Amino acid sequence: MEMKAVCVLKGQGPVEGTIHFVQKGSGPVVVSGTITGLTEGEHGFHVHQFGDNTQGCTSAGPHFNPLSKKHGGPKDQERHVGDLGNVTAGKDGVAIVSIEDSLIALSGDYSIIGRTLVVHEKRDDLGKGDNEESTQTGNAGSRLACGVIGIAQ
Amino acid sequence: MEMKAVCVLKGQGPVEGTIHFVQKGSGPVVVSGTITGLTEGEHGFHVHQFGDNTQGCTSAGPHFNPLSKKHGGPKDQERHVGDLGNVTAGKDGVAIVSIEDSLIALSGDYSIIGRTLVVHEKRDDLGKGDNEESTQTGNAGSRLACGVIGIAQ
Ligand SMILES: [Cu+2]
Ligand SMILES: [Cu+2]
Ligand SMILES: [Zn+2]
Ligand SMILES: [Zn+2]
Repeated sequence: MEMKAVCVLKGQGPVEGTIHFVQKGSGPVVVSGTITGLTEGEHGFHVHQFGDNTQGCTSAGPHFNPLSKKHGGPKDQERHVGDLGNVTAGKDGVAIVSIEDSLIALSGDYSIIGRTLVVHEKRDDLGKGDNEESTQTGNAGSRLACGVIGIAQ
Repeated sequence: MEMKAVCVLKGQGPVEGTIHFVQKGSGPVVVSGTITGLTEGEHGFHVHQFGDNTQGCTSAGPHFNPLSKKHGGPKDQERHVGDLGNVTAGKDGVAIVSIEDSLIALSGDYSIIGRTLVVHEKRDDLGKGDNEESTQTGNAGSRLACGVIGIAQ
């Protein structure tokens, strides 16, 4: 039943974070954590495909997308498995991460264990933007920090 | 059906390396790559239980051990799943890693995805040392470098 994971976000910039995941059986994945050093406002937050850090955050590849879907927010039927939407930083440069997601898992085909969590320079437009980029990355821009999602005690 | 993984080993010291894993179906896992900055001689080399980098290599926990066995060498029946024995650095402090193992996996219960690869200060005595510590860690001593094992393209 009860699975736990951890991710240590690190980057070249001053963005740092610790994210925790817990899933009780078939229950949803509850994500809890903080990110620091952010500019005030919304920042895209996704699970990328590869847990590969040979090229900082570049080697993480694209949004985890085992179904061949277009980019969305967490609530839209049309979304990447990895689409966790946005986290909001305050004027202190800190976001509280508090997400409940049924599509991600810590086991089975949708498991995010050994994939890369990424927080982005800019707001994820949740795939509602006009241009092509919205259907792909939600125009969240740069990868500020990432880590491999690890199994936790 | 082919699965690939990668681990970037990082420490507080001169030891670093990139390790590659490949598993064809339920076959052996082939481990390759290079570690630099090591003292000449044999170094303990294991998969530890947790992919938790919240306290450097310490939060990785003990050897991966889902069958609840004592420590051994990779050829021993009595071994932890994570027991990959020793890598050997030459005069120049380079270890060429070339291992095939039948207990670790890149999927299912023996999966090392989201766990931590550790290279040690000292030789692993392969559980033959005749103190309790041999039966836990092989007297491999401190953790020179580690990384979370991530899904790779
Ligand atoms: Cu992203
Ligand atoms: Cu070890
Ligand atoms: Zn997406
Ligand atoms: Zn062991």
